Amino acid sequence: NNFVHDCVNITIKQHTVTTTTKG
Repeated sequence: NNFVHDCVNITIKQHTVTTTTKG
């Protein structure tokens, strides 16, 4: 949960940098 939570955001990282740039 704690570790994953890191992977999660770590994965969503691009997300935030996705919805904007290069859908």
